Amino acid sequence: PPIDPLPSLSRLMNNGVGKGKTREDHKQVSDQLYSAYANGVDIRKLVAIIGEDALTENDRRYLQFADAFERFFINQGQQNRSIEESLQIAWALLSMLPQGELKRISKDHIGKYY
Amino acid sequence: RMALTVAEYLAFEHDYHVLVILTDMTNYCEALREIGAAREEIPGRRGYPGYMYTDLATIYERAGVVEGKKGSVTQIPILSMPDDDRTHPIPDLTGYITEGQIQLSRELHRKGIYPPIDPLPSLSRLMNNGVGKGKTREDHKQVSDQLYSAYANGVDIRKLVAIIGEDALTENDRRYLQFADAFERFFINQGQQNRSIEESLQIAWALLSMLPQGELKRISKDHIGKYY
Amino acid sequence: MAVIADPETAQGFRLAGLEGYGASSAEEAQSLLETLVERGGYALVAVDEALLPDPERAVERLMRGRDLPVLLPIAGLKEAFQGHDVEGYMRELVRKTIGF
Amino acid sequence: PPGGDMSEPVTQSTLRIVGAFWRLDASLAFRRHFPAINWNGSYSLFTSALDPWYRENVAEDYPELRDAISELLQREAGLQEIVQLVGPDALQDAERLVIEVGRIIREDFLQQNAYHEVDAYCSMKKAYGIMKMILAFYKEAEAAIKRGVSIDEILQLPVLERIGRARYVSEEEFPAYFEEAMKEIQGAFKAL
Amino acid sequence: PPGGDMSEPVTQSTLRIVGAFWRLDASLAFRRHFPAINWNGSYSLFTSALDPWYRENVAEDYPELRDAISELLQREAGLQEIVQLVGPDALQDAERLVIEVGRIIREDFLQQNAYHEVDAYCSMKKAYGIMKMILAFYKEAEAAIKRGVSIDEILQLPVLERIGRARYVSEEEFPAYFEEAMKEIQGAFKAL
Amino acid sequence: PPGGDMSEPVTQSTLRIVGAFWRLDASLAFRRHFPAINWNGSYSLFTSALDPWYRENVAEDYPELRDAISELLQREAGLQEIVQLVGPDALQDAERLVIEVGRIIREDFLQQNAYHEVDAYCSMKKAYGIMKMILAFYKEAEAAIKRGVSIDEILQLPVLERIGRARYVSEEEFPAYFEEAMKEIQGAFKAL
Amino acid sequence: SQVSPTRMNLLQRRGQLRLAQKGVDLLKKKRDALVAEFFGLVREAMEARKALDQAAKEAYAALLLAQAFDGPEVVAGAALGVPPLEGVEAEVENVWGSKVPRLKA
Repeated sequence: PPIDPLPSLSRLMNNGVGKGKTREDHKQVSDQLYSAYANGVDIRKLVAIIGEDALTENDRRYLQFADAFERFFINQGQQNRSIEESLQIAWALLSMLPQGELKRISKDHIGKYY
Repeated sequence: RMALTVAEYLAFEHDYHVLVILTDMTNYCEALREIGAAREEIPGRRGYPGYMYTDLATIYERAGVVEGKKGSVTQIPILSMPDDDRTHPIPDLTGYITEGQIQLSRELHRKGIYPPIDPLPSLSRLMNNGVGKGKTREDHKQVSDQLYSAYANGVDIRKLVAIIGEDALTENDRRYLQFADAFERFFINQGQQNRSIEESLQIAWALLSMLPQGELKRISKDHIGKYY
Repeated sequence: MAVIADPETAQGFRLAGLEGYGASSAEEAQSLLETLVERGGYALVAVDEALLPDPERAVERLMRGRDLPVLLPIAGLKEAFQGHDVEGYMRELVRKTIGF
Repeated sequence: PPGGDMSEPVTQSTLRIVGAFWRLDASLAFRRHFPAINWNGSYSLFTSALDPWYRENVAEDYPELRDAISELLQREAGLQEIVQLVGPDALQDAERLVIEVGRIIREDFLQQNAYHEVDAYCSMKKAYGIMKMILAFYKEAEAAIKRGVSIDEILQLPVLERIGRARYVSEEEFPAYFEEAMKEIQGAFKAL
Repeated sequence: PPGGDMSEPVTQSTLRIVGAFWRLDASLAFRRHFPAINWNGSYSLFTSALDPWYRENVAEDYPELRDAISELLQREAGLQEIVQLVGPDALQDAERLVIEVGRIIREDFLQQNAYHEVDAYCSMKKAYGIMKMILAFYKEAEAAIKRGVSIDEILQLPVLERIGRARYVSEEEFPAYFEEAMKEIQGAFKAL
Repeated sequence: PPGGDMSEPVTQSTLRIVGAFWRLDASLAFRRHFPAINWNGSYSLFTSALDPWYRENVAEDYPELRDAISELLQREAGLQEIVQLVGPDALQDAERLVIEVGRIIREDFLQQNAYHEVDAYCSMKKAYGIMKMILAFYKEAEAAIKRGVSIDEILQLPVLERIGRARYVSEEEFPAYFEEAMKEIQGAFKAL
Repeated sequence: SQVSPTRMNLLQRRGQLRLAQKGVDLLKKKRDALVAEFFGLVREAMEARKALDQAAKEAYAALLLAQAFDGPEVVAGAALGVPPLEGVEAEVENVWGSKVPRLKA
């Protein structure tokens, strides 16, 4: 789907399901991926002015991250997915970011999966 | 309407090539507006009438060379439309109606160039449509196509320079802007000076030599040498 | 090259391996400086901190841009001088970057 | 649009919810594009149902290459904006890559004339052909930069001009013409 | 305009007529330089209709001198642009030339004091007069700065002040001060 | 509003009738603190007329505090932007001291809960004391850089932590907690 | 003279705000990077400068009244003068903040 998560935001996500009904990690892993993506759609218009070779290590990872996000996460066409398989994708993409760049989840969540 | 019936009479039925020239088609539109709202009928063309169409149809569509007649009614509308809006009723319908158009602006009227024709925003729809071919010379055929994208390269980058830098222009784009100031000055200042079909093309090609081969792809091998 | 310095310290830059054409002839060495960079037939031109031109605009307007540098700071004398650390740092902060 | 707005009921209900929606600008068409289209702001709704025939009849990479050309055309738009913001004060190898390519694409592939039968005509093979030439120029360019080939010289290959003389080529001549020209790209790239 | 633009119907109608126009702007008016007139905002068709009665009564060099002030401020429009994008101190000498010719065309010639009566009077003699003052300065400064002088030094020279006498000089004691100062322009600036 | 325009009836009508906008911003909300009131984008026209009665009924120096202390945040807003791009490290102690005091007001005083019972319900006799101490710390901190004191030392003081513990207590413990907290500040810049 | 139309212009001017605000956002952190590193080079610069300025001059100034007739001798044994036309090694480099050339002596 064309759905961009950035203009979007549900006003109710805590008044729907809770912990243990969508896995407990879902909550903070949602505000991880928000900030991780968003950062990268701004350095795509800096990918060849200044480049990504003249840019920090941290920001270089935050590029590639965005690209793989459209490919694997947003898009899947007509394939099905569960809460658990979507949180799976998430972890893998987030392993690439160090623990030092994981600060939008709990200590519990980092030690839950990388 | 009245005037055009005395056109019909003398071009068609007494075989003479009559030029009709209509001016102040904004003073027309003042009077059109009056009947627009003071009569029963309601506005429907963003605060002007909706029977406006017919009022600008009956006027313009009479004109045309008829096949069996030697003579013709060649109409030249001269607008005077409020400001430089293009949503204004007048240029609205007029655009659509006519095939091939000419514009004047204020780019070349601050330079002292009379006439101040500008074809960069202007458009043309007959220039390889029974014209540029036929008993109309083919020696300006490829010239028209060339002049377009060439004149463009010009005008546009005059704007792009004041953003990118303040004097920034690359090896290539330097040439673009070089052909702007020149073409416009010489060519578009006519006024009391008449140029024949031949006199045009000569001069035109010599400003075109400012761009090396590769932007001059549209002109053919013949054309280049033709008017060397 | 040319190094533009004090007469006595200009002396030691005219030695082989280096090429100098120094000496003071003014308080900002304008007399020499201008004439010399005008050609730009030296690989490097350098102006010391025992002179250094208070109007840098003067030079730029005459040489008319240069792809080689000009006015590199050299101390220009020895007296145990090393105030050219903090001085150059502030030289930078006053005309560009953040304030104080 | 009577008032000059492309946002009105009657455009939405049945003139933009159809198979294809297109647009025109005024200095766009004047350069040499007759008729002209907006590269971005124009879409087709139907395109997922036109994929069967194009796969089987033309080639099994005709639907792949046609999305692949459209990608490049609309990705240049990425940089377009910044050009009009404060400009490039830094030209890199990855900069002018998308930019020049895309240029050639708008110069020869969207400047067509409808008054000339050499600038357009109904023929599979012309569409197929032209789009394969551009694919070639593109392909090699990405591996030009890596080696140490300045984009400046990329302009100054005569083969860009060979693709710039495919929009005048005689219809009948095109097959043999195309085959001789595919070889020149790959030779004037890998050599230099 | 009740609305503050000329797009209003009541103001578009007053622009269906022809002949002469004038444009008064809010921004010039603040500086207490009335009349406020824009060279980019008006036209007249009584320029060439009045040219007979100019070179018959006024002077022969009046159809000539009027053109010779216009060019000045023509180039000022074009260059004003450039000025606000990057200062003219970065630009070359001859750019800044006509800019400060321009100063005096406002400081002492767009300020016609309705509270000083030697500016409340104006006539052809005060016209033609100050037109030759300005003329001098233009042709001298253009040659002066091709001898390596900068417009910086010339602002300090007495020549700048001198052209400024147009509101410190009378109407009906004017032919005493006209010719007087006129000479010093071509005299005492090519000595300096 | 969904966005609100000042040329929408709803906005330009209300704007006048009420005396206060107690604006919260989105940036401030993501930070998960209530009060989230964006001070630069808030105003209340009341304040003026409320100073008499405040010190009448409430306490002596209470108005004197509120108006005075607001300035911290003011003289921080324009300061942080891009001037302190990596913190201050190339900057003077003048400018350093603002963000040392800046730290305590925005991480202790601006923040408060609404889901902890120790600081969801506050009252005057609590808030007043909080607010006094943070004035008195600007008053001994700015005096520190005239004595020769670095911010390194300031960043290790138990006082900063005591400000955080004065809201991790309630209004009942406030008297005892006020004794200890207050006198601690005075003896924590007389150590420096 | 030149006044804006309403119906045609509307759609351009709404996307004008989209284009501008986002563009300028990232334009902001574009130069910020480059100035942070710049402090690093200006400081480090002078390190070698204090060390080697004084130990150059050490001998120079102590060879002026023992030179002016041993000037000849010293210039002879040593390697002859650096070329006045590009004796230094000039490097060209395109970078943001316009195309500025560098060099090493």
